[PDB]
Amino acid sequence: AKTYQGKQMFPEKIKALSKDLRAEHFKLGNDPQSYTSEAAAKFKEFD
Amino acid sequence: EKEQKELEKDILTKAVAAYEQEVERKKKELYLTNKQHQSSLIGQMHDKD
Amino acid sequence: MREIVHIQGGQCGNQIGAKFWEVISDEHGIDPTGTYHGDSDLQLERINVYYNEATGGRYVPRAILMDLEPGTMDSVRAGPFGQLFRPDNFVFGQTGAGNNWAKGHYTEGAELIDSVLDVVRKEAEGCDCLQGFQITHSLGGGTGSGMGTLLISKVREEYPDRIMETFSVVPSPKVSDTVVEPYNATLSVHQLVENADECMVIDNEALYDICFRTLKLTTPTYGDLNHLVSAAMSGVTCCLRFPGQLNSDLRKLAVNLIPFPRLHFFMIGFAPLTSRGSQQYRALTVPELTQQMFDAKNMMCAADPRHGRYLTASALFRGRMSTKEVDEQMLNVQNKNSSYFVEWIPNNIKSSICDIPPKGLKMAVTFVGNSTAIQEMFKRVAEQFTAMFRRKAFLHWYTGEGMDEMEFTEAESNMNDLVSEYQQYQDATA
Amino acid sequence: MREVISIHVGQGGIQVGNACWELFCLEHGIQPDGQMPSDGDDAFNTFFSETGAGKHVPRAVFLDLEPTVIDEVRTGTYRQLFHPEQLISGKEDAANNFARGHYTIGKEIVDLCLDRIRKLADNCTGLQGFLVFNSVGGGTGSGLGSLLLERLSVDYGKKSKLGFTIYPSPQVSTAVVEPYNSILSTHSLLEHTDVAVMLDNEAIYDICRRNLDIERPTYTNLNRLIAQVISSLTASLRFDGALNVDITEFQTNLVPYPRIHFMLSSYAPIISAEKAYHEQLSVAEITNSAFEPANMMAKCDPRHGKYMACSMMYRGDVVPKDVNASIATIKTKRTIQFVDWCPTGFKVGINYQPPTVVPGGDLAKVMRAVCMISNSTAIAEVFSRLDHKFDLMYAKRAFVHWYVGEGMEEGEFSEAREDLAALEKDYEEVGIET
Amino acid sequence: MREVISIHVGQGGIQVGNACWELFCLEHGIQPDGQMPDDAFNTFFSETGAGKHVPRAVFLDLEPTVIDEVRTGTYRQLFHPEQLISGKEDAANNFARGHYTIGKEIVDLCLDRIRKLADNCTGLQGFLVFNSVGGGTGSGLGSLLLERLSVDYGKKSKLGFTIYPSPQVSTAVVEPYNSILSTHSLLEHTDVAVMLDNEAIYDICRRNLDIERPTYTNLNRLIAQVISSLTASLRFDGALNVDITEFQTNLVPYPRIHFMLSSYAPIISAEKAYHEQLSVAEITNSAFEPANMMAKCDPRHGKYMACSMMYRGDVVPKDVNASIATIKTKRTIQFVDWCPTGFKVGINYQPPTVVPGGDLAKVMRAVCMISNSTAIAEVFSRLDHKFDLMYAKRAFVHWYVGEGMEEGEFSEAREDLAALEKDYEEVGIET
Amino acid sequence: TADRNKQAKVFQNKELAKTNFAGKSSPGPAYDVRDTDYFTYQKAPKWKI
Ligand SMILES: Nc1nc2c(ncn2[C@@H]2O[C@H](COP(=O)(O)OP(=O)(O)OP(=O)(O)O)[C@@H](O)[C@H]2O)c(=O)[nH]1
Ligand SMILES: Nc1nc2c(ncn2[C@@H]2O[C@H](COP(=O)(O)OP(=O)(O)OP(=O)(O)O)[C@@H](O)[C@H]2O)c(=O)[nH]1
Ligand SMILES: Nc1nc2c(ncn2[C@@H]2O[C@H](COP(=O)(O)OP(=O)(O)O)[C@@H](O)[C@H]2O)c(=O)[nH]1
Ligand SMILES: [Mg+2]
Ligand SMILES: [Mg+2]
Repeated sequence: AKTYQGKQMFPEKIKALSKDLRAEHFKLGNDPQSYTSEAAAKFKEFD
Repeated sequence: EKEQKELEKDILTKAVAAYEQEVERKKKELYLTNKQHQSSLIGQMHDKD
Repeated sequence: MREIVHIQGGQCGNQIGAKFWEVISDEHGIDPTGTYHGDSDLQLERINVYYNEATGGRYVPRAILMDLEPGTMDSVRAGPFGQLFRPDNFVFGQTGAGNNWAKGHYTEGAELIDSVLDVVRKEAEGCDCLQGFQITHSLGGGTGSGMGTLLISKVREEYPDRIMETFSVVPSPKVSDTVVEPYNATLSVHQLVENADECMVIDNEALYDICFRTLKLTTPTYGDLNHLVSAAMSGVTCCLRFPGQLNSDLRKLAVNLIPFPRLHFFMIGFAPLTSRGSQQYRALTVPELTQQMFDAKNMMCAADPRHGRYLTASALFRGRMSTKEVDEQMLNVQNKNSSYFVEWIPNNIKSSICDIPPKGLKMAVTFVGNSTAIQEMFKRVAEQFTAMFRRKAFLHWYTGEGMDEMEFTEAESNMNDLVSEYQQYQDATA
Repeated sequence: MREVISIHVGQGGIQVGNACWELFCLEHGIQPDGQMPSDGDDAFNTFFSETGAGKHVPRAVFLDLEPTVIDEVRTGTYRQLFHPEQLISGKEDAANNFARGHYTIGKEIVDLCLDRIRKLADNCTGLQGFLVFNSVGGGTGSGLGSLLLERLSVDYGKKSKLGFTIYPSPQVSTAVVEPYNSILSTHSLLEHTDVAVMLDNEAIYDICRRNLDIERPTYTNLNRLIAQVISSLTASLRFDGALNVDITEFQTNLVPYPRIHFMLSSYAPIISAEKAYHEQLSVAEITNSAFEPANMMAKCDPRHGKYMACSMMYRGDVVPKDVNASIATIKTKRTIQFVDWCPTGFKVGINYQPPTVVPGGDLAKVMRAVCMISNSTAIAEVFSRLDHKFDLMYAKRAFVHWYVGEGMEEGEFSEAREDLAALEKDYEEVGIET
Repeated sequence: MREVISIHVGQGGIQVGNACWELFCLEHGIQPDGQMPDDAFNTFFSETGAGKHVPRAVFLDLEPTVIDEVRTGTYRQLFHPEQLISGKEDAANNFARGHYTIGKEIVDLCLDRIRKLADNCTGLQGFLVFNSVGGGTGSGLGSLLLERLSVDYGKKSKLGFTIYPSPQVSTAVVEPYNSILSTHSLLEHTDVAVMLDNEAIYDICRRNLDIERPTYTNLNRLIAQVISSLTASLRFDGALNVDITEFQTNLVPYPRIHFMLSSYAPIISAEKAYHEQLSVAEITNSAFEPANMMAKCDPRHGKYMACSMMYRGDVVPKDVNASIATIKTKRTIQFVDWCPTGFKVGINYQPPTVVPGGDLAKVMRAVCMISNSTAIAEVFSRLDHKFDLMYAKRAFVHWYVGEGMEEGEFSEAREDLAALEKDYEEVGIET
Repeated sequence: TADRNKQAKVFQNKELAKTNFAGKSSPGPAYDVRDTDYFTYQKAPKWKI
């Protein structure tokens, strides 16, 4: 009876670790790349 | 033609969220049943005791 | 048109899938919430390649999920970008084979793959005209290796005209994950070669080789590895989705790299992979693309590509670039390693150009080719397998579940036939 | 979507089992009163039962033929927790007479134990296995389980099992008749249990004295340390993980042949809050301590042979990178040599949940932990000494007469020695290189 | 428009009926005084036009001690005053007395009372007869009452909750005689009846209800529970109702074999009930558990013909349909070869209300079973041994010869038991 | 190509309680627990003349 007593002291860390494990962590080059067709600027309407 | 197509996004998202309440309502509501029943017989235990 | 579907088996394919769709959505612009917010107009031109269409404008990726254990999928089905998959789509088992190739291929697989074949059938045939399949699964994993490999067996039996794809990882000798890797791996290769049209191998060791050497990243994480697979694996399909200079389907690269009906293993590499600090100092230029792209320290495979002579090399240059060429560099590069190109196949490199780059890189390229250097990987794995088999150690499992030793010897027979028949061309001369 | 059933027969299992369940109970936040406090789902299903609302029924069935130990808990703090009628108790003590526990008094007891097990199994959806803890060095403890194992194996079919037994110390002993009871249980258990670990008590005696700095520990302190190990091994099946390891995926990577299924495990790190704060406890140093000769939880010297296959479990916030570094570090080592027929003997497992510190106890809270379960050739040392202990006393048939008085055939002891000797012959054979 | 009439003879029947009536009145909502504080009481109760509710009952007995307790206890105002026909002398375990000498003069009054009760009702569906076999007066008027009822009415059914004596625990010495004799008379005139041997209940009570020293007051309460569970379908609505008419068209494979033994569960005292979920799947498993079988006849010694089980509570039928699957798959209990499948089910809605100050606690779920198993032959044969040992040299025979019973009358009774034994053996013999 | 039977082995959610909790039944009502009250209360004493 002496050894076992109440002393009862009662998940964001686990979620943070799970999200941490799935992060790419090296990002990429800061893209200045914007969409444009390779052969659309070559042919434009002429006056 | 797009107009009628876009007319449902409001309907379904609201509806599913509308149904989603039933998912949460029954679960919270059901717990009230046993608690009354589970708490009901403690008087029986004291009455039995 | 000429669209493809994705089926991932085992935990690896699932966890691997969780990132690819994360990358794919960003480029085409699918909102994880599934609606469209594209900035340009080209993004919706060929969006059918990897997607479908249903009511409300949402797009449902057609990624079949199949596993013999519940832990992995439910975990992925709740993280970020996890809402895209239709829960009605795909299923999974409740027991699991536990790294036992036999169990995942005969007992648990048989009772479960019947239902899965239904889901693949409905999805694939629905499209206008199926182009091929891409399957991701780690050979060394028991449940993934067994049930997944069997599905490929039945699949090719019903569409004798379609193509298929596989992205595989073989346990490098340095770092091992399951003491029972040899048995399932040796059994696995036998079934893959006979039917697998294209088999890509990426070695866990190299990925750790890549990160700690070039990126200079202090501490890596599984997250980094999946991207590296994600960056290149998506690369081989973009030209199938956007207009460009020279667009090539999944079949063309097949035509221009596989010499004979049996040798169908390639090694891939992605570039440029730069460290955080060296990004601004590094120069985006034509010479850097090709020079690094053939660098030994970049290929994601354990084999050193210099151990032999390349048979053929295929590249898919991406981004808006001039056209005098890297080809002249390719022409210049071809000779500069004269001893390293097998002579009896002149003009042993292909080129292709598409005009839509990945988010961030203004210029990038993906490498693919067949090289004799892969001979070492099977040799070392061959050495490992022979070790455990002479003594029949652990043999009770596979023998006690409906299999007999005769099959295991055959796996040794075919693999030796494959390897022994792979170096012959190396010494062949014209 | 999993479950498991816990069983204990005899005092040794009950005391640790009494000691163990505080660990499981404390982790999930279930207050001792059984009712959830104050007001992340399906995690508790791994070990507990839901009746609809409120308290939970631990998946345990305590058994014993002596009512002293059971009464203590049945009037203690944890009284309200366990099911009121699952604590079956006997009436007469076994008194270390093993023959008594298997044919005269044990017959009338197994009737309930089979029943109580059957009911609990019914409520399980995907039964994965069992945890059977019994003291081989005891009369009732060995006998009750041995009968229990014999029925169960013929009961369910091909189910997997795990046994965390407790063998008797080589030179320091509890009783005087234990050397006998050790061998007999072996035969009845050799051909029925898939996996059983070696945890002879003394090792913990030395371990506690060597690191924790305690000069006078009681049996309870031993009870806690064993409890953690169970937690470390089974932690994967209930929480999130980067690479899960299951109970059914245990003896698919630990038992080379159906015969040799006896392995020893060691635990680390163990350090108090009173000395830990002076070391970073980096993973580079932690793992190497695991293989140190003096930290083996089994009183044997692993250095005396080669290893068969080692499955080492971590837990905490360990990144997978370090595992590759550590494993590479181990192989290059010069003192530890691997058997010739096993190329790689590592199965890497990682779980996020860090061990929970029990206030007022010994273990403190740290952000790293690695637990290992390895089957190595060195275990032959324990078996050889047991036979030498056994053979002598039989020389003049001392104490053999009582075993005769309970209905045990005289030759019953004859069959026992051969199995060990038959097994004794087996152990060396697997050690010969090709 | 559906009702039922009860007939009782003997002290055991009197007490059991009293208990079942407290249960029934409390459940349906009738206060002890009989004055109520839609039309559901018609099934059992008769309207007075203005005032209380008149219970549907008629009692018989030859010993005034127990009945006189009724006419001075807490239920004085319940029953009709002239319907408690009580005689003067007691048979005292002399079965001959109760069937030829003292009961013959009383048979008249019971018939008149029965006819009067029948006249008022317009939708009678069956009868319930209670009696203890191992009693002098009990059995004696039991046989003659059944004979007269059959001969007067015809095909109208009859259900009887008889009680033969336990294999070892007994309260009389001549019970093997009157019990064996009762079998012959009742065989051709009782349609369906359930064994409720006394011995089992103590084990049933002692293990689960957690009472060291149960008394007959504890014993009786349960049987009332079985009657209520079986009957509640007739009086309240259900998703799949069961009518008393639909029992011995499904639980009597042939005109001979019609003995089915029943069990109840969960029977769990409230001190510990709330520590288990009482899951619908698990509640039904205890139904066929041998330990809870209310009759001391192991179901494991034989096959099963067909068990009709009527659920009661809030069971969602989807659950029930699954439950049968596990039991059928089980290889412990195997059904006879010629039987397709011997399950019929019924679902009720209301829970069992707990009698005040009782032991059994209320649970949201409850299922009661009524099964006829070939193994039931164990009880008939076992009583045969004692009867043979008795008649081997005719101890206690001399007191039945003078009472008016011919010497030969005992002989043919033995033959009937052997015929029943042979019939059980043959029917159990597979094709 | 999927027959109706064996098609329920697919796991949709935790609703398998009503159809899959019996997987390892531990056989069925076979074991005997009758008159096993010898362990909760003391036997009524039995003596000799
Ligand atoms: N490690 C450890 N072992 C214990 C402890 N208590 C008892 N034992 C072991 O248990 C053996 C004796 O058996 P018991 O624990 O008493 O229980 P049993 O195995 O059921 O047999 P009995 O002795 O008759 O009760 C001794 O040899 C001890 O080695 C303990 O607190 N810690
Ligand atoms: N179920 C139950 N049966 C009882 C009880 N008391 C007596 N019995 C049964 O009654 C039988 C003895 O006959 P009684 O019921 O006492 O008397 P009887 O039925 O009126 O017939 P006689 O004895 O001739 O007057 C015994 O064999 C018991 O089976 C009881 O409290 N509960
Ligand atoms: N890239 C990557 N590989 C992984 C990850 N987790 C496991 N692996 C690899 O997968 C192999 C184990 O496969 P496994 O999951 O057991 O296969 P399964 O049994 O079919 O699920 C190991 O050799 C690892 O190299 C991860 O998160 N990322
Ligand atoms: Mg003891
Ligand atoms: Mg009487």
